[PDB]
Amino acid sequence: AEVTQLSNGIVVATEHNPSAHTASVGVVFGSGAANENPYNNGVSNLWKNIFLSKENSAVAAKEGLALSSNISRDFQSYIVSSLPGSTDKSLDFLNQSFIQQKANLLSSSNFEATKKSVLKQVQDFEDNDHPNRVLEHLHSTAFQNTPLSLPTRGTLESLENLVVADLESFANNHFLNSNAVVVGTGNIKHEDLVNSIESKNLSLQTGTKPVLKKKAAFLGSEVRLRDDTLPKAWISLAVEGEPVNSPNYFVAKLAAQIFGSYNAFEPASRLQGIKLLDNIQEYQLCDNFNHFSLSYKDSGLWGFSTATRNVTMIDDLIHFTLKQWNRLTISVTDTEVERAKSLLKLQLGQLYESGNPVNDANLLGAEVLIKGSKLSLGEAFKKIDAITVKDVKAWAGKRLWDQDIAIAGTGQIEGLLDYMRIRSDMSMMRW
Amino acid sequence: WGGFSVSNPTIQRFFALHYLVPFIIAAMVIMHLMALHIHGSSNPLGITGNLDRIP
Ligand code: HEM
Repeated sequence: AEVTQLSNGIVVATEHNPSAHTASVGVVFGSGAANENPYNNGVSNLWKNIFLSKENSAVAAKEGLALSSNISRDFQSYIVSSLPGSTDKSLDFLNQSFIQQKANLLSSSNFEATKKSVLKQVQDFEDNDHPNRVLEHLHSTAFQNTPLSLPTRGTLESLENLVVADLESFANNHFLNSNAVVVGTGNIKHEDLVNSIESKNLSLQTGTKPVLKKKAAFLGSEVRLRDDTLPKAWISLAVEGEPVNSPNYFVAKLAAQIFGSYNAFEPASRLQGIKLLDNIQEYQLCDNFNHFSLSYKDSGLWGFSTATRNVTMIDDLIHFTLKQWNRLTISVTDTEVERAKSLLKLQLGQLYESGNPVNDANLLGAEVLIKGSKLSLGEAFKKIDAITVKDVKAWAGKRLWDQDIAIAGTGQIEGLLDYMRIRSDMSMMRW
Repeated sequence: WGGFSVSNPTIQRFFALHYLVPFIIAAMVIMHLMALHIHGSSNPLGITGNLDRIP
C-alpha cells in the first residue's frame, strides 16, 4: 500500500498490484556499465546475454518462466517474470542461477556463442541505430575519461578481448549482496517473497563490498562522426545536468518538459504549445526532436536530441533551440511552466504507472538502492507543483546560461556549425 | 594641363579627380570582393578548402 522494505541480510523489497494478472521477481546490482573500466567494457551486457542464452531460457520455459534483463549506467538488473502463484518457481530459478550454478552457463560452447552474438549485437547498433549511437557518444565526450563515458553495451573492441575469466572478474567483485536488491512487482505480497527468501540458507562472499573509482566529471567538448552517405543528420547536445537526488531533479525535468519532443509528421505534434515550434516549422528545419534531463548518481545531462533531412539549414535548427533555452533564464512565461507541470505529470505517470511489472522492478531496484527507498507519485507531484517560475529562472541561470555544452552527431553534419558558435548561443547580448 | 604648363587649371582638376577616384576604388573593391566570394579564399596548401571550412 506504500511499498515494503525489509532486510535480513538480503534487502527484500516489493510493490503490490491487486489488479495485475502476473508478477515478477529479480535482483538489481547497484553497479552498472559505469563501474567497469576502459578495456573490460560491455562485460555487463555480456553477463546479460548469457543469462538469456537458449540454455538457461529453455530451462525456465518448461517451468513457465520468462526472464528480463537490462544494464544501465549506475545500475544493473536481473529479473524473472511468471504467473503470481508460481512465485517460488521464480525464487528457486533465481537461486540456481546466481549461487548454485556457475560454470553451467559459463561453458566454452555457451560463452563462445553468446560473445559471438553480443558482437553482432553491437555491430548493428553503431551501424544502423544512429539516434542512440549519437546519444551514446554524447556521454563519451561530455563525460570523457570518467565512469559514465563507457557505452552500456560496450565497445566492439573491449568486447572481443573478453573471455570468461573476465565475466567473473566483474561478477565476484560487484555481484554481491551489499550491492543488490531483490524486487517483487505485480501480483504478489511482501509476506509471500520475504518468507520464501528466509526459507533458503547459504551466503555468498559475506562482508564483501564492491569497489570504487574516481567520481565522474563533465567538460565541454565535441565528437563528430560525419557520414555524407546517410540520408539524414543526427545531433544530440547538452550541459552538465542534475543527478538523481539533486535539489533540482524535478525543476530540471520540468524545463525539459517545456520544449519537449517533436515529430513533424504526426499533425498532433505540429500543434503543441511549444514556443520553439513556431520557428522550426517554417521551412521544416527538422524531422523530429526531443529533450531530456538524464540523471545519474554523480552527474547529469540536460539537453536535447534531433534528426533532420534538412542539411543546409541545420545551423538555424541548433540556433532557434539554444536561444529558446535562454528564455528559461530571462523570460519564461509562467503559463508555459503550468503546461509543463501538467505534461510532466502525464509523462512521469506512464513511466511509473505502466501495467508491466518488469519496469516497476528496475525502477524500484535502482531507486531503493541509491536513496534507500522509492518515492511515491504523490510525493513527486507535491514537488513538481511547488515549482515557481523563479524555480526555472535560477536553475537555467546556473545550469544553462553561458555554460559548456557537449555535442555529438553523424550523417550529413557538415552544416552543423562549430563549437565557438554553438557554445556562444548559450547567452544573449545585454546592456 | 588646361594650358601652357602644369598651372592652376591643373591643380584644381587634380583636386577634383582626387575626390572622384577613391569612390572608384571602392566601387571596384566590391567587384573584387564579389569575385573573391563565388570561389572563396585559397589556402597556404593550394588544395581544396571544401572539406574543412569554418565561418
Ligand atoms: C583596394 C585594394 C584591395 C582590397 C580592399 C582587397 C581585398 C581583398 C580581401 C578582403 C581579400 C580576402 C582576404 C585575403 O584573401 O587577403 C583578398 C584576396 C585576394 N586579392 Fe585582394 N584586395 C585588394 C587588392 C588586391 C590587388 C591589388 C590584387 C591583385 C593585383 C588582389 C587580388 C587578390 C586575389 C587573387 C585574392 C585571393 C587570395 C586568396 O586566394 O587567398 N587584391 N583581397
